[PDB]
Amino acid sequence: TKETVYISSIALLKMLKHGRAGVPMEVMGLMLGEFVDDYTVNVVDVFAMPQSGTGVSVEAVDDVFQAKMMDMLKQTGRDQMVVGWYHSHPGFGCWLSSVDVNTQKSFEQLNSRAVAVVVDPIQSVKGKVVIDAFRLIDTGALINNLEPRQTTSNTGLLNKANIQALIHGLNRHYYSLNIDYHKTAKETKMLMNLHKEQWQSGLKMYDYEEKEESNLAATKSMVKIAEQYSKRIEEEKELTEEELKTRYVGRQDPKKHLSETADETLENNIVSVLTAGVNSVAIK
Amino acid sequence: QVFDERIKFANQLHDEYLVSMRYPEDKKTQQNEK
Amino acid sequence: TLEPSTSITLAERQQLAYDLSISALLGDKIYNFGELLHHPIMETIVNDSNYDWLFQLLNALTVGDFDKFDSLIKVQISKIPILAQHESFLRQKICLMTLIETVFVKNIRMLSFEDISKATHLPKDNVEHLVMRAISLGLLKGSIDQVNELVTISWVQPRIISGDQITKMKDRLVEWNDQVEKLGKKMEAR
Amino acid sequence: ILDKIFYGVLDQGNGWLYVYETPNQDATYDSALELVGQLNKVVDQLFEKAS
Amino acid sequence: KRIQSVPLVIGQFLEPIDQNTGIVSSTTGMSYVVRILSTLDRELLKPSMSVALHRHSNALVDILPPDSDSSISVMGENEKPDVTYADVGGLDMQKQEIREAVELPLVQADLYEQIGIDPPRGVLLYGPPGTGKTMLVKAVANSTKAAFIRVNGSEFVHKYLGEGPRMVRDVFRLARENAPSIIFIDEVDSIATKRFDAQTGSDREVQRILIELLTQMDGFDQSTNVKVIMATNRADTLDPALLRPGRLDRKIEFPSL
Amino acid sequence: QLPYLVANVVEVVGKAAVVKTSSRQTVFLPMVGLVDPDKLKPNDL
Amino acid sequence: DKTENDIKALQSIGQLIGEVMKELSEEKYIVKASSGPRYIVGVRNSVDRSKLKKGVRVTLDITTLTIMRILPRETDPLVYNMTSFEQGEITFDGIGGLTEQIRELREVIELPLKNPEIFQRVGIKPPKGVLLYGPPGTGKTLLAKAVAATIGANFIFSPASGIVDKYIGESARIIREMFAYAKEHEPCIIFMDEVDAIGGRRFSEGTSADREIQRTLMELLTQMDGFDNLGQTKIIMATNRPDTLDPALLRPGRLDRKVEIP
Amino acid sequence: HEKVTIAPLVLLSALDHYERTQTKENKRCVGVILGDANSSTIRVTNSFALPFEEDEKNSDVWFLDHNYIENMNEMCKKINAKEKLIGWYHSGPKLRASDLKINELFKKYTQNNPLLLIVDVKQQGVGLPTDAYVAIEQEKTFLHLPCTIEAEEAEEIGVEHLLRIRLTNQLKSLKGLQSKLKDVVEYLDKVIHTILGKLQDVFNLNNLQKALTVKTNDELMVIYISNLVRSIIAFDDLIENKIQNKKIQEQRVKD
Amino acid sequence: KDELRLLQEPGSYVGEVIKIVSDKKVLVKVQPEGKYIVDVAKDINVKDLKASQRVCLR
Repeated sequence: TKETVYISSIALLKMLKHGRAGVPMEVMGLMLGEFVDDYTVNVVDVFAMPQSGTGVSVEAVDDVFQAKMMDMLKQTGRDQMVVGWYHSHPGFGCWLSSVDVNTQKSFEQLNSRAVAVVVDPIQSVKGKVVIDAFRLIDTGALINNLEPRQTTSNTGLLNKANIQALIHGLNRHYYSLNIDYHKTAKETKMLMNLHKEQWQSGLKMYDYEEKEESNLAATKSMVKIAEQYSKRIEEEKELTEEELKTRYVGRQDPKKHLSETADETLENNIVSVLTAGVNSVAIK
Repeated sequence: QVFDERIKFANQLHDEYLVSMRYPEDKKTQQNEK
Repeated sequence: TLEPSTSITLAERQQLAYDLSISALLGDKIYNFGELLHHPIMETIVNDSNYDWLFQLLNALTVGDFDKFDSLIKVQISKIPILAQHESFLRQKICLMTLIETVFVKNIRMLSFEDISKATHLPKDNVEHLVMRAISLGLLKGSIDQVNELVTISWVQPRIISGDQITKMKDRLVEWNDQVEKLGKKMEAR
Repeated sequence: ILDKIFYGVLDQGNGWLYVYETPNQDATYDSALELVGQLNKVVDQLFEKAS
Repeated sequence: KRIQSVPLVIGQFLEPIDQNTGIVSSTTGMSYVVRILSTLDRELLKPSMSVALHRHSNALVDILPPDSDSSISVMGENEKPDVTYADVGGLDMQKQEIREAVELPLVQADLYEQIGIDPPRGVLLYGPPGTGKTMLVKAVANSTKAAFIRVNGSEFVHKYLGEGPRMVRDVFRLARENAPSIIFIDEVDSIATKRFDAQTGSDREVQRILIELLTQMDGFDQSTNVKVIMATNRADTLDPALLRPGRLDRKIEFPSL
Repeated sequence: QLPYLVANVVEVVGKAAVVKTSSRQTVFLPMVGLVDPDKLKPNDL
Repeated sequence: DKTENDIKALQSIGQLIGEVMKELSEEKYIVKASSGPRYIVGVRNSVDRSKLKKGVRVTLDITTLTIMRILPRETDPLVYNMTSFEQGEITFDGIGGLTEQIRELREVIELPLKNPEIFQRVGIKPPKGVLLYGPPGTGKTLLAKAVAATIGANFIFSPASGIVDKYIGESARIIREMFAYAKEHEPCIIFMDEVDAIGGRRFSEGTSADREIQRTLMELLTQMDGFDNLGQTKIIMATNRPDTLDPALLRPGRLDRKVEIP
Repeated sequence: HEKVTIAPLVLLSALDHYERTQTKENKRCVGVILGDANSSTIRVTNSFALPFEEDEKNSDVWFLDHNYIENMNEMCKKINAKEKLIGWYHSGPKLRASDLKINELFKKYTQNNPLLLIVDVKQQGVGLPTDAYVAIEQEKTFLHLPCTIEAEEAEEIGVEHLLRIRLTNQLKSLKGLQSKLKDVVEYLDKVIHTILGKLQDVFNLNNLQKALTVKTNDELMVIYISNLVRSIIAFDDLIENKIQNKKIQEQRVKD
Repeated sequence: KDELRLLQEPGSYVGEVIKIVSDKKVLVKVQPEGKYIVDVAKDINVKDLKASQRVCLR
């Protein structure tokens, strides 16, 4: 059947960062891991590859550079068989790689588990993190092993699938894209201690103390003028409709200044009560 | 001391009011509307 | 303290200690005469033949009498007024370090000119000019009050001294932990 | 002083003088001027449209 | 953050469709349907204005002001002139006439409503330049705290056709939204001169500059959103709309004695 | 890259070069070691 | 070692270049790209808000649309259509015989550019324009390069024949960028030639086939009397007779000095 | 001093290398950091682990291979030309003769001062599993530098997809005071003065505070002014619901 | 939910219907580009499209 790729938190950040240099510029790298077909698939560690005159292509793979890396990657035990390659391209509706077309056919002969990954956004990520891979089916999808038994497959309904330009056939021969991410026990505690939403730690005692009470130099300074700002914001919209009917043609006008000055006041009170609430023990 | 009391005095009418909006709304939404 | 470097005989150690003695006489910088006592300097030299100058000035800070030290020395080092002037700064300095915690357990900061008068062997009217010269030379930072006769300083060079000092230092940190059991436990229940 | 030229007040009893700053207050109650205007009008419309 | 962030582009709004939906025109020549801001609905959405969009996702950002800055027909504008008001004596004849036609309609204009007449929309100057004309009008804008825009008779003059009337309309479009604005016109006889002969090619704009200049005055009703001050150096008779109190009120003639 | 693109250098600040290609696109990049200030001229490849 | 550093230089990533059309805010600027239409970009690093404003040429990011570096404002080439040279060329030996007028010329030009306190104690405003007129080719070239040589300011030669044309455009962009070049480099002095071709008073100061003539005469007046003049740069014009110049430029505040070349 | 900014990808990949080698507590892992040390803020844009062997019972037993460094450095030249060796990291809490002698070994391939990093594989206490340390001599003296966690734009966004106020600061501030109480106790038993000299210096930093009592009430005065605005927030909700109530009573009538 | 659908907008221009074809594909004139034939939607009738008809094209 097909293969479900499972990129961990370590491989996703490394494969992405290698292709973040330039919109037009294209690079490539090598993926390594140890797994078995029949669903499961892992990636241990990756590293970028040098760019040749052809850019991203089948001849851009250096057997001399690749052999030297596998010897240097043996010291830590991360040396494994070649599970595929990852590339970098600006991306399109179909065939995101502007060069590679049949290059995967030469890759399938070396390893049947090898894939070609292309990063569409190139620092355009809005938080979705959508990456594209490729696998050559060649002759298939008729009276053979049934791929779409795993997850999110048999797509192509009407003209809208994914980017909506691929529809059914996707890139070539309906490679049935499947991507999932996982986090181990070490990746769970490390990422939450480094980046979760925003990292304020290491300042933990001064976290909100220095950012607010010690930042009062100019932050909320002249609170009497800061309260005057909330006056002009409320007086503007409250003046609109005092008759509770249609006059100036508005709806949320009374709710506009409601939510804006509510969070500001909530921050004004918490910072002020914690000024003397830290209790630095000044005494005399 | 009076300032802290007047903070809760404004919130006194808040808890006795918001509940009264949904109070009629049950029988309003249960009846069939044209 | 360097074992391999600066290898000298026993006679040259006392000669170098003589230069270390006259070095701190004319200035109060880098702690005081008692700083060289903790280092293997005074303990490695003989206590007579005018090699005790660094030892006698340490106890003279608490006693506060120039005539006791002037009787044990010669006319060479007693004719320079700089030695007598800069010794008074170190005598009040001990009282200046009492502003945080020494006697009072309430951390009340107050300085009377009569207490430092007998300690520094200086009259009351010259106290205003004694602290004034300390700010000009960058010795201490702070403000003084002539009307109420009160002096408040930020810091000078807090010493390496121990015992009753480190005992009181722990008590101030208990008040930081007392708020965890008082103010801290109340916020946890909220 | 009544013409708002020189800011200060004297002492007739002891012949002394006092220090008087120009600003007498801040902007606080002004924010209540907008609230009292809405509660004397909109609130009247709250009862009329409901009844 | 996804609506604006770093990337921003320039576009022109055309027509809306639904809430948070509208048709615009970008600077690349290709029109796209963007997402109108949740704040802009109807009363806050202008029918046609230059706005800001998104580079890729193509979403509405902000309404850009009608900037008249370009490479052709540049009209100078002075910001906060340093000339002191009433720095030259002997202007008592003119200064008394300026306050009523400038200071009153820009400040005390509520008094004109008690009279029942509209405030004067402009004033004419007659005399040799340099005396109470050039440096004086820049000092008057200081007391009124209004934007001082320089539109002269020899400006916006070029062999290209169609930019002359286009630039004048964009200035009044900006001066209508901003009340504190003053437009001074030096050597108005250059614009006031009409066509007594056929210039054949490359000059069509002698009459065209009078169309938009008189549209902002005689076209609409009598209201002052801007101060239009014209100055005449030497002219025999030029009166397309100029003379008579149709819009302009006071005519200031510099005494030669 | 063996298929080199034709470009005309507008200006060879001191170590930075300003070149305008045939695509009507001007880029700002610092000078490299494979080029010389006298080797960058108009009517040249 | 030099080969490896040249290979590492190929891995660098260049960016685009543009000019700020309008200043929207402190962190946001409206620019115009050289590779496309007008865009609005942000700031990246080492951004000095004092030296960067509307019109300042910027380095545009093709990826994130940010301003990488800061560059001086250049649109039309200033070293080709305009002659720029370091200090002067002709010394004071060729201008000899005019010393009576030369000493008066240095007091109104050399003195205010070096020590402005000379006229400050007197109370007189420094003259902006100075007209050097005489026979064609006689005293026009000698007096032009002698002023920049004695003072030390750069020599800017902007002939009037490079403004007025029968071609559409070429009016304001030359004077605005010439004002921008003298704004960036303070020790500079602007010189002109053949003013008689771009002048004339017509009748009412209107335009009949004057399209490039009148736009030039009015723009020269708005630069000195505008909100921003050239305090470190003096405007010099060269022609035959002052009668060929617009009387609007002859009024005080624009041309305060007329020197005749016998 | 200087500053150190470490990306989360460097620390995430450094912990897994400890598991890939199956290193127990008797041994520690050592690796090299790559970045730009030329500026005042040291940044690590790359790292790789090294097969470091050590005996815990003997501080004179260590194994560091320099041949893998020369080959790895040449391989990175074809990847990123802006990446150079700024120092070396290591694991384990303890600093012994193994880590001190190898500090000069990486100095041969590092132009600037190699940045020392103690990596905690178990993540014991507070935050910052890895602390920034710089080597300086007056005996080897290792001074701590501020360690901040900052990544690129797409790096911080990419991690959020993987994981997709008042009481918080108080609980974190009380833990710092408790760490100070044990700091003076553990240091007191070690002596029986250098650190205490800096502590007693910052302790002193109501004669002058007699007028400083009012400033506490001045901020509390604005809090009630803010509560007046905070009350207006719900005063409109008091009006907003009657906007519905007038339409609510018009429903049953139509039914 | 309405945001996520409207975050990614491919964009649509304005065009005018010219003529209809028996192949169930209508000709639409494009101002910046030119006449181009598209495929009608499921809710849009191809026979109801007449000349000078303003329609939206993705």
